[PDB]
Amino acid sequence: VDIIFRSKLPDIYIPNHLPLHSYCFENISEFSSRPCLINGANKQIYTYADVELNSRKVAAGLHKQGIQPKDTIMILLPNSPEFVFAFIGASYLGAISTMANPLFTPAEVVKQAKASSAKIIVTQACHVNKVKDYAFENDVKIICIDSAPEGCLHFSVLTQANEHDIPEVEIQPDDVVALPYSSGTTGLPKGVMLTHKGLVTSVAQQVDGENPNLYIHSEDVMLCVLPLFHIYSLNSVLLCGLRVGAAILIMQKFDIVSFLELIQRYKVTIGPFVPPIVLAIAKSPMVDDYDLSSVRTVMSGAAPLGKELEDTVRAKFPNAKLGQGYGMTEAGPVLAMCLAFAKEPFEIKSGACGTVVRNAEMKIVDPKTGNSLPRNQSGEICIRGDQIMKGYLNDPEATARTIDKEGWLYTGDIGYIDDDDELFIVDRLKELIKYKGFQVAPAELEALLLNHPNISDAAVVPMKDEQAGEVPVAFVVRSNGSTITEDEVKDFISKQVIFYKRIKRVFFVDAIPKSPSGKILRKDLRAKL
Ligand SMILES: COC1=CC(/C=C/C(=O)OP(=O)(O)OC[C@H]2O[C@@H](n3cnc4c(N)ncnc43)[C@H](O)[C@@H]2O)=CCC1=O
Repeated sequence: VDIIFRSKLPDIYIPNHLPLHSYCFENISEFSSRPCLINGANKQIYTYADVELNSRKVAAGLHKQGIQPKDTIMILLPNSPEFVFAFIGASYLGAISTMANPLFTPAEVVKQAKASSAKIIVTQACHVNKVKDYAFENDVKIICIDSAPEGCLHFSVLTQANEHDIPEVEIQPDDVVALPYSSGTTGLPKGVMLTHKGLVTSVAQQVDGENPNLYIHSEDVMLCVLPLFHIYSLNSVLLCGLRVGAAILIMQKFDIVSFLELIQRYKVTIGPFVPPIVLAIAKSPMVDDYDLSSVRTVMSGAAPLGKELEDTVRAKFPNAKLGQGYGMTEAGPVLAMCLAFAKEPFEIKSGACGTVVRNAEMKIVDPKTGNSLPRNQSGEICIRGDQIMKGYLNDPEATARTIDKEGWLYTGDIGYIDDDDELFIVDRLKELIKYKGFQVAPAELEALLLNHPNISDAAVVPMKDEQAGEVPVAFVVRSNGSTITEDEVKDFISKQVIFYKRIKRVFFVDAIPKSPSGKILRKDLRAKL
């Protein structure tokens, strides 16, 4: 029998039959006039009423541009009001948003645009060159938020539209609404189909209930420095923030001065961070010149924090509950959330990544045997519930390998649950690398390396790094007669990928350590490092 773990919080009613917009704005009449988005770039503020209305106008605009239910748009933007209006606008149409880093190479963007079948790309003028040729050849519309080059439209063509021109649509709970890309537990980035039902469930698991797991309310100011094109910010900052009527303070990029100035000046109360931000707070000499006493909740996720740094950063935020959460794109994303964040808080231990969310089930499985494990025994973390993905777009094989027929998602993370129902992550079984919380899929990098005519074999694995948590390093087997150097390998990769995917070290070997069956012994390579 599977040994099943659940939250210390009771299950709640979740209205996951509601479309995401209908759910997120369900209580909007209670905070219509309250600030919703604050753009750190220009200090422009949109109220809840403004955001709902602009989203509805954009929906009508998108429909006029040809977006039908189940069509997809690509958002290729930094954190911005336009990101939000495009995402929620598509939701109103029963359509799908795929989201991508605007700093991706042209090849990276176009690959995602093709895989997702994006009909419209929403971007900035400076990035039009990345997609222009592709878009022209395939009649994909380009909409720019600042200025529109030839063959492009301005975003105002969407906001000029009449909100009463949203077509009648029957959106189903299992309809897809968000399509972030993720490599999962092996291989290349794949399209994660997140549904109305799934996202409503995940948001509710965090912020709903008499005692919510993550207590946020309409007088909070939540910093949105994490990128909305990644699932952490999209779900736990934007969608959760909207649900409870909180103000969301948008930053386009991390800048330590801007970060501190904004926290102090806007009296930020919720700080959704990642470990490298926590590291910057612990290291920077200017932090002591700032008043950060407004912050009541500091969250870290996406990568391990580690007891030491966690304990330390409580000093810089004297009034804050500090804790970790644990997410994975395929999981909706939140698997576990710190119960110190609850309206009626629980005791926690440093180094834990939370307690499994309510209205969900977790098990811990020995990778060697397939047997479920009891408390205080490490194995592969698995979760099930209505919050998880529908599956991978056009990839039933990858879906079948990732979620079993009993509904269990296998995370590829190794951890244990203690006597207090706190989850601790101790290792990663899957090949995924995390650079500052960003996904780096070794399979992508290995594919590039293998296609170099002077490389015979390659393996990319994480190396521990203070600043980034992990950096990608490559083990390379040179082809016969090859003289390719570490720098030449690095440059070859550097010219083809976004900065965070860059190989930081190259180690040249006679053979890649492989199992008898020829699978890369990634754990062995990690051990060598
Ligand atoms: C504050 O808590 C929250 C966290 C997240 C994390 C999302 C994420 O990272 O997804 P993805 O890019 O697919 O990568 C998923 C993989 O990242 C690792 N990871 C994640 N959180 C941790 C952690 N606290 N400790 C150690 N490792 C971790 C782990 O390997 C996981 O499978 C979302 C929302 C949220 O509220």
